[PDB]
Parts: sequence; C-alpha cells; structure tokens
Amino acid sequence: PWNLSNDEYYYPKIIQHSIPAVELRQPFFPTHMGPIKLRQFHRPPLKKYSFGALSQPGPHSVQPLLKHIKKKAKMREQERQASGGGEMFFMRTPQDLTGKDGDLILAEYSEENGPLMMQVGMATKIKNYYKRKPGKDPGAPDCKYGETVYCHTSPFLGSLHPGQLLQAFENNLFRAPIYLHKMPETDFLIIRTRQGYYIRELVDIFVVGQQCPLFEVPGPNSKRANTHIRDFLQVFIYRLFWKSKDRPRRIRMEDIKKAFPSHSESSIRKRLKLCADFKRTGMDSNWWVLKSDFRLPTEEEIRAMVSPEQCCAYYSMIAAEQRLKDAGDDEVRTAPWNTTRAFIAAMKGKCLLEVTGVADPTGCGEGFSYVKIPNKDADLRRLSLKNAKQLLRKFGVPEEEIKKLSRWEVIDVVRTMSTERFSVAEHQERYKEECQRIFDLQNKVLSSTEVLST
Amino acid sequence: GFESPRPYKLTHQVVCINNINFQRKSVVGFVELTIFPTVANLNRIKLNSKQCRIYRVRINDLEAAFIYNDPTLEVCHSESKQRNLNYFSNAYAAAVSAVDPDAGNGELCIKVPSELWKHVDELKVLKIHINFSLDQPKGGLHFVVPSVEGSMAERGAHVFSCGYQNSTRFWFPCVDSYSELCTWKLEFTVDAAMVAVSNGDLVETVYTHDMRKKTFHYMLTIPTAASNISLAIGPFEILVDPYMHEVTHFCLPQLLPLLKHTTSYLHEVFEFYEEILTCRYPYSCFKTVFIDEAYVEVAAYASMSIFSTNLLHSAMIIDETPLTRRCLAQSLAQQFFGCFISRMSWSDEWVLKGISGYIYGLWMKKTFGVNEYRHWIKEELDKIVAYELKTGGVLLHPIFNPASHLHFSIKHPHTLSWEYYSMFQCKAHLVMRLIENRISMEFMLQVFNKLLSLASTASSQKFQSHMWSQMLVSTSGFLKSISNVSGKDIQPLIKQWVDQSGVVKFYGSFAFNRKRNVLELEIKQDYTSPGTQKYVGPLKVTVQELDGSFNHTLQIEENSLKHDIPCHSKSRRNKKKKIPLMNGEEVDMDLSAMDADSPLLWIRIDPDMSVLRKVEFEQADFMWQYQLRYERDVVAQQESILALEKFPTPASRLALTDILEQEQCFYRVRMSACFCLAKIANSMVSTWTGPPAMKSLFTRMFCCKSCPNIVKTNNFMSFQSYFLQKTMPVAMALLRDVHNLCPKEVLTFILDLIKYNDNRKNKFSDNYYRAEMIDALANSVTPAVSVNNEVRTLDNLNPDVRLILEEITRFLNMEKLLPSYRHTITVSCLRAIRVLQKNGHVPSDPALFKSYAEYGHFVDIRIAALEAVVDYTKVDRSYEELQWLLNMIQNDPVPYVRHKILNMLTKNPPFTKNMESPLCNEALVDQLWKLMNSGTSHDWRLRCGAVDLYFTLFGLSRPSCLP
Amino acid sequence: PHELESQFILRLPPEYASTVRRAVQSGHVNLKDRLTIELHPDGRHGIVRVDRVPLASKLVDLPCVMESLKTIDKKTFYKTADICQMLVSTEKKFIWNHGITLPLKNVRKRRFRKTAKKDVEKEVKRLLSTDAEAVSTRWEIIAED
Repeated sequence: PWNLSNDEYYYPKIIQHSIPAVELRQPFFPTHMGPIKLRQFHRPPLKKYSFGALSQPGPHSVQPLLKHIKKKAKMREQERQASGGGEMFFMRTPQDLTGKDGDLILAEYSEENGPLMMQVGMATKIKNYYKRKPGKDPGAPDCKYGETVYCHTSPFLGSLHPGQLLQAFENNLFRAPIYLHKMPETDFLIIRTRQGYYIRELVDIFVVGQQCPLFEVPGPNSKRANTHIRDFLQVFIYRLFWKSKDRPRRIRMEDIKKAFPSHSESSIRKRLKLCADFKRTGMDSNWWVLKSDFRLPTEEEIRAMVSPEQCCAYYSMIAAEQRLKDAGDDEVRTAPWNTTRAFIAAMKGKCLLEVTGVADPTGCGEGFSYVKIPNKDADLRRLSLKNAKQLLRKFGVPEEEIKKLSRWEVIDVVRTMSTERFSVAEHQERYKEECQRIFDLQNKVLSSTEVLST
Repeated sequence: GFESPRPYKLTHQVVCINNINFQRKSVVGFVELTIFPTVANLNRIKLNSKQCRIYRVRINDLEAAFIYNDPTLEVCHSESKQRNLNYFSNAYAAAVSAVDPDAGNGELCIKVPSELWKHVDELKVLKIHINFSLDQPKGGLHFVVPSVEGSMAERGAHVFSCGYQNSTRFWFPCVDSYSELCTWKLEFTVDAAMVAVSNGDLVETVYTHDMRKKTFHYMLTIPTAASNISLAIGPFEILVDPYMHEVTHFCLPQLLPLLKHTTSYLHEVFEFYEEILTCRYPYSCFKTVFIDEAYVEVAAYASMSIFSTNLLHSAMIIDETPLTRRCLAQSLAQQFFGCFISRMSWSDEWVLKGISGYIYGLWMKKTFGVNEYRHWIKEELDKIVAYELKTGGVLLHPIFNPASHLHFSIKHPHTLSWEYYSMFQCKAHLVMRLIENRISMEFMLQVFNKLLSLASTASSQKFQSHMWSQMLVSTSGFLKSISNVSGKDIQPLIKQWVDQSGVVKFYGSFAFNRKRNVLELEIKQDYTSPGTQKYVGPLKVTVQELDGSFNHTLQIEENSLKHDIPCHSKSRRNKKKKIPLMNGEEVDMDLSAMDADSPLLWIRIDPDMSVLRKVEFEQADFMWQYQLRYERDVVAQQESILALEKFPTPASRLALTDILEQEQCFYRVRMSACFCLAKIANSMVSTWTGPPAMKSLFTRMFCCKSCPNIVKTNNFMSFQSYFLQKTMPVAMALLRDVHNLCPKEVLTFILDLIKYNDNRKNKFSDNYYRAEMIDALANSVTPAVSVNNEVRTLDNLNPDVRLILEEITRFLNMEKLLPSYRHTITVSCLRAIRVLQKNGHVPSDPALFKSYAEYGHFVDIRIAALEAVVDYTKVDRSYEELQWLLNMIQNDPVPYVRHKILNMLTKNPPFTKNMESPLCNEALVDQLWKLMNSGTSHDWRLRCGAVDLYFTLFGLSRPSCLP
Repeated sequence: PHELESQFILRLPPEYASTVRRAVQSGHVNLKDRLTIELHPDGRHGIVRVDRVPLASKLVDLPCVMESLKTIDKKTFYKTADICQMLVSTEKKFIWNHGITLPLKNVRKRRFRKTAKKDVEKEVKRLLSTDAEAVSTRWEIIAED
C-alpha cells in the first residue's frame, strides 16, 4: 500500500551534437592543423575566394534575412506540427548548421585562450541555477533562454547567494557562468558565403566567464594523446572505406596522406595493415583493398571509437603546444593539460588550488588560477596582570580584551600591540573563502552595464 | 497515409435502444448510419452484424433489400470427415477474413435501390436506417438477472456490453473496425429506477409520457470507432469523484462504501498520466462501472471503463489495494492510447499495446518504486522467454502465413489464442522499454505527446476524415515521429525485436588470467532451439571487483567466443578499505571466501535487461553469495537466490539467512529467500545442526520475547513484515526429514500459529494471513503409506493429517458462518482438501468440489472447485467428470467461467497426444470438433480455447485414436 | 564538399545603423539595393554604402572570440561559426582593443596579458635566407655602440 522499496540503501542519491559533429566530418573537425592554422585557432580570418560571385572584385549587395528565416524557422515548426509538437531533433545535415535560420545568440569569452572550446556543430545547454531564499521565495526570476534548476550545491567554485539566479553554459566539455547583455545598437551580423552577403540583426549576447573544465586535456605525446591520434586516423580510414563505391572496398594512400600529412607513412601503413592489403598488379592495382574476412564496423561502432570532446581536447593541446613553442615554467603551468588536471583533481577533493597565481587568465585579481597546491618574555611576565591591564588601556585596546582578565591572552596582546594550530580546517577554509570572493568579483564584473572609459 | 478498405466513409451513427426487457432478455432498437460513397456505382454496402434479427432496412427512406450470411457460425461443414486442426485453423481464418471489416467485407450485405444510383454516382450522402432486435443474446451483451423477487431494480439486474476487440457487431449493426471513426449519438430508453451509462457526455435525460421509463441521450463528438462504444444499464449507485468532477463512478447497490474507498486513488492516476504526457484527458467525462459476472477484469472503451465488482475492497483489506490500483491505472493508460489514438490495421497493434503497457510501467515505477518496477520487468521478461521457448514465438508486426510454427493464424485478433494475446501485450511493452533504452525517456515522452497532439488537433475538425485519420497510428508513422524527434532511427532494433520473433539465450563462463590481469569471458548462444534467434549487437557486462563496479561493452559477432576485458588492482585487500558499490556507497565485505589471486567479486551479463534474453552464467558460489548480500539491484539479488539452490553449502545458508534478517532489503527478495532456504535445508539433511530453518528466525522476528511459541497479536501496519510473516510458514512447511516426511516440529509450529492468532487489535483484515496458514498446512502433506490399496478411512488416518483435517474443517465451517473478503479461506480449504485427496488420505471423491462449482457460489469458490475437478479427472481418468466439464463449458451462465474451464483443461489436460488413455474415443474427438465448429460460435474466446484444447489433446495432425 | 560559413560583425555610424536596422526589420529586397559592401584588395579596407552613401571601413581583429549559437527550442544551442573580425565603418591599426559587450572594454590591455607577442619569426626566416644567399657570415653579441 506504500513504497516498500528500500531505495535509500540501494540507490543512495545527455548532450546531443549534430550528425556532422558526432560523425567527425572534416570541415568541422579538421584532420590536420598547421602552424599558421594553429596560431589562428578559433580565430579564422576572412578568406578571399578564388571562384564564385564574391571572388569578382567590386561592390556586393547584402541580402537581409527575414522571409527566408520565416520559411526555414517555420519549416522546423511545420515539421514539429506535422509530427505533433515537442522540442524535436533537427540538426541532421551540414546545411542545418547555417546561420541563415533559427534564433541566433552570440557568446563572447572573457579569457583569450580557454582550456577547452567547442567546435562547429557541437551542442551546449543553458542551465539557470537558482538558490531559493531562506524559507519563503517567490520563484526563479524567469529567463528567456535555458531551463531552470534549483542548486543547493553550487556547481562552480563559489556558492550562490540566496535568491541569486546564475545562468551557465553546460555541456560535456566545460561549465561556465554566462551573463546576458543586450547588443550594441550599431552592430549587425554579416554571413558571407561564396554567393553573397547576408545580414541578420542580433539582440542577445552572452559574456562567458572563466570556464570550469569537465574534460581533461591530455599532455603532448602522452598515452591518451597518441591513442587519440591513432583512433582518429583509424576512424578516418574506416569512413574512407565506407565511402568507397567499388566492391572490393578500396582506398588510395595519398588521400590519407593529404588528410594527415604530418604522419609518417609507417603509422598509416600500420593502421592499414590489419583491415586492408595492397594490390600492386592486375585489377585494383595501387589500391588498398579491404580484406574479405574483415567486417567493416557499423556507424555506431565508429561513433563509439572517437568522441567529439576528445577531438576538442586534442585541438586544445596542440594549439597550446604551438603557443608555448612560439613563446620560447610559469607559462607551462598555464598549459591546459596542467590546469584541467588541477581543476578536475580539485573537484574530486584530491588537492586544493591557489586561487591567486600566474595561471590566472585575466592577469589581475579577477578570475581563478587552476594549479595544484597540497591540502596540507621575562619582563612581560613581570607585568603582573594589573599593570598590563593599565597598559592595554593606555594603548587603546578595546575593553573586551581588557575585560576577559585572561593574563595569558592579555600578555600576548600587549606584545602584539608593542609590535604594531592545524593545517586542516584553517587552510581549507581560507582557500574556500578566497575562491568564493574571486567568483563573486568575476560575476560582478560580468554583470556590469556601467560604461568603461577608453 | 490512410486509405480505407471500405468504398464508403461513415460520418455519423445514431444508436437508439428501446424496450430493454430483463425478463425476456431482449432489446429492440434501430441504427441510422450516414455514409458518403467514395467510389461511384457503390451498389452493395457491407456492414457487420451478429446475433441481431434485422427487421427492415431503409436507404434514404426507400425500402432496400439485404442478405445476411455468417460463415463463422459453422466453420466447416457437418458432413466433412476431416478431423485435423490445420484444416480448421485455415477454414476459421478464411471465415473470419470473410466477415472482416478490415477488408471490404461484412456479414450484412445491403443492396442500394435503383433510383438512388444517380444519387450515388455523383457522390452524395446516404442515410441507412436499420431496425433490429436481440431476442435472447448469447455473449452479445450480458444480462445479469438475479432470481430474487421484486422489481428489476430491487433485485439488482443489469446489462453490460462484453467481448474483446471488434465485438460491437454482437449488439448493433455497425462497421466494426478500429479504422472507421465517426461521431455518435446514443439514446437508451431504460426503466425509471435504472441508469444507462455509455460513451460520450450525457446531454439530457427526458421522461416518457407515463413517467415509467426515461431516455438517456449521449453525444460523442470525438470521432471514435464502433468497437470502442459500450453500454451499462442497471440500478447503479452514482458517486461523483470529490477531487475531479467530470469523473462519475457507478457501482451495484449496497456497495457504495467500497466504491468510495476503492476509487479514491484515481485522481492521482489522472494527474500522473497528464503530467508525463502533456495532453489533458481527451474526453469530456470519465465513467467507471463496476458490474457482476464480468468478461475481463478490466475493459476500457471510449470515455468509459468496465471493471468487475470483485475489485472493490474496503479500507481494512490489504493484498488487494495494489492489484485494484494497477487495474485502474492500466484502464486509464488504455483510455489514452487504445481508445483515443486507435489502430490503422491489425498490424500496428503492437504500437498501441506497447505504449499502454509502457506508460503503465512508468506509473508503477513512480507509485510503487523502481525496485517494484525492476521486479515487474523481470517477471514479464521471464514470462516471455518461457512462452517463446515453449512454443515458437510472438511476432509483433507481421506482414501479410508469416508465423507458421504455431497452430492458429495471426491475421486477425479473434483467431489468436488467449495466451498468445497476453504474451503479445507483454512483449509489446518490453520492446517499448527497449526503444526507450536506445532513445532516451524524455524523447520517448515527446514522441507520445506528438502523437496525442496530432490526434487532438484532428479530433476537433468536422471534415469527414480528411483529417480524422491522424487519430490512427501506424508503425511507419510511429517510426517517422521517433526519427523526427530524435534524429536516430531504430530500424535495426525494430528489425531484430519486432519483425523477427525470437528471444536470445546466453551461456557465459569466465576465467581470470592472473599473469596479464585480464578477465576472459566466454559467451556462447544457443541459436538452434525452436524459439531462439542470433544476437549480433553490443552487450553490456558489469564486473564488481575490489576497486569498484565497472561496466564494459562487448561486441558479440557470430564468430565471437572469447572476450578479454581488463581488470583493476587488489589494493583494497592490502589495506582494509570499504569496497565501492554500483551506487555511490561503499560497504565492508568479508573477503575470506574470495580467491587470493582474483580481484573480481561478481560478474553480471546484461544487467539492465537491454535485450530479450535468458542468461546462464557460471560463477563460483562465493560470487553468488556476494552478489546476494552486497548488490544494489533487486534482479541480481533474485538471480543469485535462484542460482544458490545449486550450491547447498552452509555459507549459502548464512547468506540467505542474513538476507532474511535484513530489513532495508526489498521484501520480494526475502520472500524468495524463504523458499530458497527451504530447498537448501531439504538438500543438506543429515548435516543440519540446530532447529529447522526459519523457525528461530520466526520466533525472533514475529513472536513474543517472553513466550517463544506464542505468536504476537496481529498488527499488520508495516506491510513488509506482514508479507514476510505470511510467507515464512508456507516455505517452512516444505521442510522434510530423513524419512522425507514433514517434521512434527514445524507442523506443531504452524498449528500453534493458527491457534494463537488474535486479530482484534489491528486495523486490517486477517483473511489472507489465515488463507496462507491453510496453504502452509497443505504444503506439509506427504503421500500416505497405503498397504494393499487399503480403503483410506478415518480409522487408518494418519495422526498428523487428523489435526490438519480438523483445522481445515473448522476453518471451512467458520467461513460458512463468518465469511472472508473474497472467500479466500474457502479457496484455500478447497485447495487443501484437493491436496489431501491427491495423496492417499481423503477418499478421491469429486462430489464436494462438484457442489462448490454450482452457479450460486462465488466465481473464486467456483474456479477453485473446477480446478479440483480438472485435477481429479486428470488423475482418476474419469469419463463422467470430463463430460460434466464439457457440459459446463457448453451451458454455463458466466462466460468467464467457461473460458476458465477451457483454460484449466488446457493447462492440466486429461491426456496428451503421447498418452494412451481410455478417454481417446472417436466420441470425444467428435465432441471436441463439434465444440470448435459449432457450440462456441458466440464468444471468439471459447472458440480459441477449444482450438487450444484440441491442439493440446490431439495435436496438429489427424487424431491417432480415430477408429 | 561543405565550406564553413564566415560570419563577421558590421558596425555602422549610429544614424546609418538606425536606417539599416529599420530596413532589415522591414524585410523587403529594397534593402538589398540600399546596402552594399566593397572589400578592397588590401584586405583590411572597404566601403560600406548605405543608401548609396559611401562610408570608410576597416576590418579589425577582435580581442576575444565570439561564437554564433543557433537554437530551435531555446534550451539546446548549436555552435554555427566563430566570429573574430569586425568591419567598423565611419597591423597595430587593424587590432581592436575593446570587446563588443559593455563589461569588456580595454580587455586586451587590462583583462588580457599581452602573451600574443612571441612577424619576428618571418624576420628571422628572411635573415636565414640572406645568410644562405651569402658567402661569409660574421656575428657578435654587442654592447652599447
């Protein structure tokens, strides 16, 4: 007639990327990034076209998007209503990931080079963490974007105030506090393609605070790092075999050498040794045909081989490798493998992090630094209490300390004024208070609509 | 896209019923259909009608000519000498397909008059007015007329529409398919002291000019099918729900307090089903009718549900609350997804049955806890794998034979066996759980909300089906809506578990490689059994080692046998640290039984039941004991109890005894550990040290501290030690001594539990606990030592059995004066007398059970007595008792009892096809062939039960015992 | 194949921004004739012509990285492009110090350490090429001279 399942003794207490992103398709997830492309990592310059309508020099009309947005946004709504109505997945093609349709927001970063950063095609969620007021509370201040969740335990380093709603980007890569600002009144968004210019207005722009990393960036030439490299090359080889039209499935080696040109060909041969063989004469000559006993893995197995977040962690590692290499131990501490290891270890409670340091991405007191710290009288005795009491009265010591009448404490305070236990709760409490203060300062800086003088 | 098999489209139907005569069991009425022809030259219009005498038919007020023929009345000819069952199954499938409204066919063929051909070629409306009469219906609509004198409301006489699937043809002429949706207008002229409950909302209730009868007018603006239209006319006590005010509950007279207590939970079921889906309840009212001699225990129609009165309990009745609660819940789930969203073909029925069963399982999860959800899912999966390995397999979504391994045709619902129908619904909801496992639960609820929202935008249009077919779901539309909301398609999962009809069998064995620190699993499938199929997907395995619980995914291709997974450290045996579990907690384990070289504590192949599987894993006995003690999954504790019966070592006795003593274990695991401990105790006789098993534990848990042999007075307010207390002597009575006789220490203990029972102090009744005490007394009966076939009389009675017989005589006689809730002690005492007769103690005489199987007795008293008579006619090879049972199948007033007699005579047959028996005449073959052909022509469930009985007794070929 | 779309931000003078905003929110193709963009072969210079009135433009590099995020349900957001450039209308000159939002002002100078520095590599490569094209090379680390 009741529950009768002893659940508290048995059980004591999500992100869906686009189909171009989970399949690791090569515009969105590059196979190889050179040095000039690693310096321009997540800052892609405006390239000049060689063929197309914009390749011809001259004035070019922009095309405002509104009836196209209407048709395409209502196409998602038509599909939704034709299926019934309820959220509904949609990003199944690369042409779904254009900026020409849907409700765009912008997201600006406060750090120059974050430890982790999303590739094009990946999904993220907006979570509105709302700590209720003590006792009665009206309800979460409502917000235009995201879903609200009531957080007793603060996700971030600091703790939420009672009655404070904080929005945040939440995905598998990081979790970071975001702050909604209105756009400037002068700025529009121009989407240029090969055919022409297109213009949208923007109204919502978030400022993203310091990221809290949830994925560990590997270090250079490490077990995880090179395992990723080998698995990425294997996934690319399998997808080239799937794309092959001849039966026997056959590929060419210099397609793989075009994709991965920094790879020695011994490693590519090693990946092709199992699952393929080289035909030198007869039919299929100079091709790597697929072995007849080899079952080519299905789409879900290839998706289970490499994850997109592992590719983002690898791209962060090689971009940081380039930046450190270009700049000739403080910088090495600010490398994302060190900072991600430090933050994830601090979240399990392994160690603590000096919140003021050199890994601070601001360069001032705002923001945290994620680097590991370990979690671990002769004449004064002759003052004969009464004259020490009169001396404390003379110096201006407050009457509480004079009042205590604790000879021991009185003598210690008169020594301190004439100058003017454990490593456990003390240091841990100080660390926690410093982290909370830094989080509050960062939130205040993000939330200021005050104009700042040039 | 839905294109009709009928050449007309039905828009509106008026069903008017007059003159419901209860003395003569007769109704008169008319039916007026409003059809739009879609093809010109319509000429004949084919409608469905059974048992109705058609008086006249007028099309557009012009007299038309009809011809009636029902090929399903006598399926094969009387003068054909065929006696094999494949002939009857093909002829029965052809006969049901010849009256099928899902093809163009039908039983009543009306000819359009000639002058209306210029009205039918340019497609204009036709209004067909049939007036009919049911003279004395057999299974159409049930008349329950008691034989107390007085007025028909004073004696408690009522009518209700019974049947399953398309059985509305049995009481008015219609297009009896789930795809012909129309709006409805229902008028019923009943007595002034009676109320007529039906589908729609009651727009008015006018009196007749003599004020002796009144007409109830119902209107149904949501377009439903004819198969979802029902009726209940009786002297019902009306109760408006005090929480939800569009919900009215109707009960039989003098049962209003039971109705108040029973239907007081239903608003929470409404709130659940309207908050997991986001659609409100689609109909404008809801009506629950509780009736006598019901067809099924719960039937769900459009805006109406018909339950039996045997679900009604009071506040002091436990062990019945959860069952009635879940009957109400599954009726409401079928209100959402069987009556509002309907079927497009007979295929795509698995979609609706799966959605109904799946959301009812979500209700059970929220209401009774995840542990009860896991236990229910495991018992349904064990049910399916037992049925599919027993006979062939259940094929959801066949394509039109597709399944030729069984003895019936799966093209129509009315040719299915009843056990196949039950396993069909069971497999449908488990496959929907599998689709939730692949595509997450929030996307699944979004699929269901999209279907409901398309149906509710469709339900308000007036266009005659331009848009009313969005209320019909198909398989392709369901998969397309899944692909719309998620972007993943489930076509491999649909191809494996729906289109293919099989379950998988896994045989696993492991070996730990100490050198390379790996765990070499060896998983092989039995794919050559008749019910099985080959699995090639991924497979989850959960290994509990000393460092914690780790999940691994294995790819089990056809040529795969050895799977090497890596193992972690054993540094939690160096220091005593706690071993972390599957959840976040950690416990202290006694690692003295573990091997020194292996870190792994237990292995579970497919823990989440993500395939339809039967696992046979070969662990070591200490791994089964660790999995019984420290696991945080109830299905793993149950399977470790089930696997500890093969290891009777005293460490396993200690494991089960520690499970039994442990509150904060799920109670259904301890109830299984009782029977496992009884089996282990029986197997280690001449080794057992102290008292019998569970006795000291019973006196420690449920008896007084100062008196060990006096039980505590009954306080049943905990509901988990109540169930454990009433299940522990039932398992304790299965204890056996060196001579194989039950010990006189356990029998005396059970008799002292019976004598010192005091129930004057708890707020709950004692009928189930006392009934389980009679079951425990029946479990202790060992076969008697008859010498030279001595007539067993009370002089040569066993001294043990005289006490048992005195107790069951006292209990049955006291039930005759102070009855229990549902005569649970009558059922238990009849079962115990049959136990004493099965051994050589009481004379083998069926006259007592034949007197308890009369119509006057309660359905449970009846089905227990008829079970005893079926067991008697199996053991004593009685000819006259089999003729008694077959006569009771032919003419009994309650059709549920007839179905239950055929069911029990199929489960416990008097002979099988292998046996030579004296009961293999040509006379019995002719009787059962006449019962399949004629005789059971009015029920569609008695005919499938007769087909099942003929298959069980004589097989698929010609009976070998045919002179 | 698929080419990643290249989005940038266009900043206009405030009166011209109001006319362009009104014409965008109107939605006719009349805006297409009114607003044109000519990018010069310098790569960092242009004209934006609003209502056939020429304005002088510079394509500048932004100190932070922005990302356009599209949505269909306003709960899950998919990244569509990276924005790092702005065509403000009215080398060191082509670098913008401030960020677009109000809290980010003087970000490059104050909320960012100048770690971008260490051009110099190109100069070193040119020196190596000159040494290769030479015959004899003489080097000394020097003092004040």
